[PDB]
Amino acid sequence: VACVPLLPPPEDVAFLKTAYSIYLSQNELTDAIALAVRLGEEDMIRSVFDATSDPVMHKQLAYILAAQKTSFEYEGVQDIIGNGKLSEHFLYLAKELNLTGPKVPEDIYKSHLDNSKSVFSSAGLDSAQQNLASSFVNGFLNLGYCNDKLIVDNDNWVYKTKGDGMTSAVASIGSIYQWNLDGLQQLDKYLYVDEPEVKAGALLGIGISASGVHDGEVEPALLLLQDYVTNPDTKISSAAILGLGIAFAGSKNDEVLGLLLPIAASTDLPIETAAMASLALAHVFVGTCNGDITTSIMDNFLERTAIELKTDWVRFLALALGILYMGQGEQVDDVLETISAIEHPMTSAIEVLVGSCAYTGTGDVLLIQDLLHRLTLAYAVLGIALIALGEDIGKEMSLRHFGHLMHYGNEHIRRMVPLAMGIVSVSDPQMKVFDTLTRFSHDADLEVSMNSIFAMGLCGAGTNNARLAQLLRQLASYYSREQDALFITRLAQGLLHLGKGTMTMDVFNDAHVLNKVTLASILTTAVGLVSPSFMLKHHQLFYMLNAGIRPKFILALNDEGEPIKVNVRVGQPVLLNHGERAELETDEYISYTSHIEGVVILKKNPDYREEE
Amino acid sequence: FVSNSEILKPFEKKQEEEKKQLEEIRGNPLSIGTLEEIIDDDHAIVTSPTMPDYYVSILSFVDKELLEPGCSVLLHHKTMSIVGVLQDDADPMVSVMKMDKSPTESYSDIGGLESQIQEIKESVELPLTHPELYEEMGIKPPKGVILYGAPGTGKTLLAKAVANQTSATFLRIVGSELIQKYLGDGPRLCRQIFKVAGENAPSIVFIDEIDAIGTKRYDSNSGGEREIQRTMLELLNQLDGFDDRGDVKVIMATNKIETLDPALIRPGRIDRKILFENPDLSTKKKILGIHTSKMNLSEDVNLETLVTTKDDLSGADIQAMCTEAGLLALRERRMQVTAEDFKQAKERVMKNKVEENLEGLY
Amino acid sequence: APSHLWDIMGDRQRLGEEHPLQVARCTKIIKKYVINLKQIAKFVVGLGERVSPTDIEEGMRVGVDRSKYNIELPLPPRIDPSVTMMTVEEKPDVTYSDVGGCKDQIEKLREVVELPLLSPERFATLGIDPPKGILLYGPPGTGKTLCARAVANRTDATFIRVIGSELVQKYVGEGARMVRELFEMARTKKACIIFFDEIDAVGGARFDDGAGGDNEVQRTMLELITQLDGFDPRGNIKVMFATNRPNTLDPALLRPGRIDRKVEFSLPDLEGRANIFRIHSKSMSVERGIRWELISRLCPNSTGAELRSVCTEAGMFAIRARRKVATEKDFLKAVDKVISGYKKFSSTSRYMQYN
Repeated sequence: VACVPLLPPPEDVAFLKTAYSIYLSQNELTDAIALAVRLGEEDMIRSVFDATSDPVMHKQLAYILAAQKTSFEYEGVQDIIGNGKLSEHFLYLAKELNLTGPKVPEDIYKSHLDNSKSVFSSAGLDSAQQNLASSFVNGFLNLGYCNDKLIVDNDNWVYKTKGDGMTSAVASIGSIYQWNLDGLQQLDKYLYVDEPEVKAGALLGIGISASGVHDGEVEPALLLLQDYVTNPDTKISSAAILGLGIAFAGSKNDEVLGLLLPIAASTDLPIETAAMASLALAHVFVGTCNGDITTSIMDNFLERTAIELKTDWVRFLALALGILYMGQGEQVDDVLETISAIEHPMTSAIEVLVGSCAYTGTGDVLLIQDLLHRLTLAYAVLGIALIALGEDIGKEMSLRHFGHLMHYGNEHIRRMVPLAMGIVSVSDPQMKVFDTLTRFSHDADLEVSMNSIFAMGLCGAGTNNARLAQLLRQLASYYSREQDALFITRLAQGLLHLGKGTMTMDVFNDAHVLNKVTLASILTTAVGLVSPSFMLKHHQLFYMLNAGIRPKFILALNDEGEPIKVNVRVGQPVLLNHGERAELETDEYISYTSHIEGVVILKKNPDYREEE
Repeated sequence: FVSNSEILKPFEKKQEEEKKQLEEIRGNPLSIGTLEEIIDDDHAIVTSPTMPDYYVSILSFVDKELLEPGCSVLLHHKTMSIVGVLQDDADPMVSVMKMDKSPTESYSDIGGLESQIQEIKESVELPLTHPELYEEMGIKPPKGVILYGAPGTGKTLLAKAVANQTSATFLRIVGSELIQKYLGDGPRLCRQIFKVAGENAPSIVFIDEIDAIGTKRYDSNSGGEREIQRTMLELLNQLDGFDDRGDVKVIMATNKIETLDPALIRPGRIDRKILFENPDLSTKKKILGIHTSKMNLSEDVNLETLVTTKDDLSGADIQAMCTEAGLLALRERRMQVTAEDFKQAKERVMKNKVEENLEGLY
Repeated sequence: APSHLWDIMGDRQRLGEEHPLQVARCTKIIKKYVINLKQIAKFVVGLGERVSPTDIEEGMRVGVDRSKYNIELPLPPRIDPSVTMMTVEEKPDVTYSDVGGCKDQIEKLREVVELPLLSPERFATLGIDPPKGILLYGPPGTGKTLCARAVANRTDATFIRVIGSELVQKYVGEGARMVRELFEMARTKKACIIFFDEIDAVGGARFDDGAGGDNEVQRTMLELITQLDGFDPRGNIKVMFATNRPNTLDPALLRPGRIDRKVEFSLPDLEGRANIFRIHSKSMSVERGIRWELISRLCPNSTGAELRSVCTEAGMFAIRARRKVATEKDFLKAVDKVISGYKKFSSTSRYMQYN
């Protein structure tokens, strides 16, 4: 554990894959811990449940299993098998289906933030032009805190908005009710009223509130929502793809797969409203194994079936392939056929980085050398960000590489640098990227400036000012201009109040592996966010951040894992309980199997009786 | 195609034309000078090291905000025009002497002070690395800490490990270099140290081994009785003469802070008093295990025996016994150091300088 | 960026020879102008084309041409001062209301300084003379400079910061030049403020015997007194003397003719120390229902530096003692910490007064 991962300046984690041969029929209680984490092969993760006959020890393995996702996510572990089973090597109960994932604890966590509430800027304002401004602010500001004053009493900030503004207005209501037992009944007010514009925001608000729970808590409520994917209505079909696509993350279904193929193939703007449909297959099916999902997109890429015309959507299909081949092994050849078919400026760097999940690692010799030949384009910075995490050699070079690449015609490369750096910006503050944003703030078009304010907010998302004092000077150039400009200037300010001012951006887990579902939201906003750029699609693209936000909680459990208050080392309010708010806290106490930080089950030696 | 021809082509062409216009400005007839004062008429007087007088206008690429008195600007030989602002010519040549970027230190060698280590971390490491702590609660972070205690406790190593976590420049000051006697010159050197820390704002100010002149204790550089007033009060005039909310944090350290001027302490800037003590026997195994990690020990050598023998010793005394015992076996060319070398090292290093009180039992 | 907005004019004010003048100082005026070069060379010239006969004055830098010497443009006098050019600041930090409590120290300074500057016609009715100088010494740690900066904010003019160690230079006799550099800008820039910091390092009477090399310190004040009150009573701006050692100063320095209003800071009482915690209660975190009058009563008479340390240290207990905000229990722990714990040095407490 303390030797294999890092001997040299670089890192090679692939050495644990060869151990599966000699540990095949044996493994060990300790050996199965290292195999289930890190790479986390499907055969390796199921081995720790076979070597351990204790159903109580299988609980702690399930709490980290929900955080790992990847290998075991969709049907066959969760849902059907997760309902219950009687056998030696399975032992999956109903408590592991809920308490482990963000299902039951997120409701208790929601009530804890009620007493921690701070001064809020929430207001209904007057005109629908500025109601969209407060809609984006109230979305991330009240997240985790239930506010019934604005949602119920004053509808001026909701009902007055129409079109795409009405869809984004209800999205703020879903974020306020997010992390609740049932988020569908809270939106029943605007669920069905009169027009499809009012009915559109309901599917987007429920999808945001259902983020983290694919199958529902006590009922398969999200299973019945799969029929709303295909609708002849205009506004509803737009929010059903992106809204439910976030809620359907982690569920592999041929019904959802079959309905999204003709939507992205034809790409009918006034009716089907296909925007994220290309990325909907990437965000829902991430971490799964599908060999036919890349073939269907490949045929639509070259042939351009149905009414597909514009080449911008053609490149969006090739960029949507990036998440599709992750964890697919040798199936990455379907993407290589699309690069040689239609030449795009962003596809020159794709063929180099397809080996990230193909070789089960990155940072190789040929992978780095081929990126220098392509740069001397926009996609080449994805693999570099993964190298900077485990290797400091390419991390220092990434500072000079990311600086010169932020100047390009399209905004694709422009949004990728601050997003990847903004996630690690809390751990390693870097002002070199913020200095380049000066020219990126004012360049030519005001639409670039509109997308610039939202891009700067993603860097310090969850933290108000503090280390952003250097970046705050770039934000001071935008305060107020007109009614429509209020939504432009509040893009960064709305993200500073995320989680009532204090949040942590974590794309990985305590198992020393990154979550592919969280990584899927990174490329989703990079390929997306077309509305602030040219060819405005839908204003709902600003709410995609909730798909990648990981809930912050630590469970305090007894020897049996029951939701009872246990007195142990406190976290980040002063009493640690089930669903209590804490983050970045280690554990020196002994546990059952696969000791991890955060959520853990603690035991006491038979010599004494204690809760520690 | 269309955008690249109207952007990249005129950009590379314009940059080549700007360099051609520099032949009449930055060309071979080029000289330097020292800026004196600036006037609202776009004119200034600059004196070169040859002591001429040049009164001219101001050229492009530079405004008056970057032009400060005492700096070195760029002049011309014929037209004698002021080109632009420049840094110190040849630089002050101060790079790494008392200052560095990220020194290498850990918490293992300073172990045993953990009771007093949490005091300097929360008052220095926490507000600098995590500024949101005092901003969200509105509290004011401590603007300095004072260090007092017996030597050998890792006084310098205490703030050395904190500098690596803050990832900022760590300044130091020698007590004897400010009191140097040329003529006066005591307060003049003090201003140049804090002036550099204001431009880049490292937000870290530390002073190691404050001495000055308590009584004499110098030969070449004395300063007399007037140096005590102009030196010790100059460090006070830095905090008392300027109000800096969140940036400059002044940390003072020496062997004895009691004999210092109570005004030099400057209460209200330093709200934390940290006392130094020798590490106990529980923390000596962490320091001893590091130096003996690469050492070859015999079968009769026990690490718990050397720790028990040590009584009232500093951190440097742990590695001293390993150095003395290592040289005894090195002269005899032995691989594993015998237990006799460890026994002779712990007994000798114990009593060397002062064996007896020389009078009575005390 | 403005590359071409300048060189367009480069064919007139640059190619031609006008500006490259040799800076020099004029000595005697015959109305023939005797001017001494910086190279130590003397000559005589007349007026210029645009030069007025009343512009050239005695003891003023006058730029002359290098080839054929002639007067072209006059230059501001005293180009030698350098360090004093950095003593001018703008927009200070401490405001007028930052001083804890309202006491006699605030009301007496605003009438002798802020009042004649803001309302010059108020004292003109009675035809009196406003005090030129003031006196602020007191014990240290009381925020003496905090009250001095409160006046510079209301004035909104030039503030001259003078350090006591700045008067003593690295050359013998240069200290006399540094004094004239301070009063020369008083005539150039009207209605400004000069402030001395720790004059004890200079101001004082050391008599004669016992040193032999310390006579350079006493020669600075004798020039400072001459530049203040000389044969000609020349003065405009107010003068502020501040130091922490009033007893070691010149016994003549405390006499009238320079300092008129004498205000000595005193230890705040229970009513004075109460407002210190109230002005700090708006900051940090204060629990609702806590009475700061009981906290200030447990604290004995001390300097204001330890008073602000109570509210600062009170926020430090919440991290170690596992507290959300600052409670009353953490306030009592600060009494045993900021006061009882620091009772070993780290304070004056009637230490430095006379000896």
